[PDB]
Amino acid sequence: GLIKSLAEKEKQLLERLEAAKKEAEERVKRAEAEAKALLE
Amino acid sequence: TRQKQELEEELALAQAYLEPLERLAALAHGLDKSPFLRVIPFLLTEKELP
Repeated sequence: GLIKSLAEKEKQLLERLEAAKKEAEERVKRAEAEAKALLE
Repeated sequence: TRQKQELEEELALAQAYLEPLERLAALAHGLDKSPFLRVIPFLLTEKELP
């Protein structure tokens, strides 16, 4: 029964998907900084 | 009187169900930390198995 293995694969993947999203939204918080600055 | 019935009822289910549940749980283990894979338990004896 492999089972354990593939039920680990779903964790790794989720935290890679998670990680993509996070750095993604960081870029948004980055464009927010310039958006104030460029006006200031 | 109620309590007595209830206790009996608990035991009856609990003994019967105990064996499939540990066995199924052992097979299932690693998916029952949070299904993110979806699982279906079922009991079958020899005939249904193919």
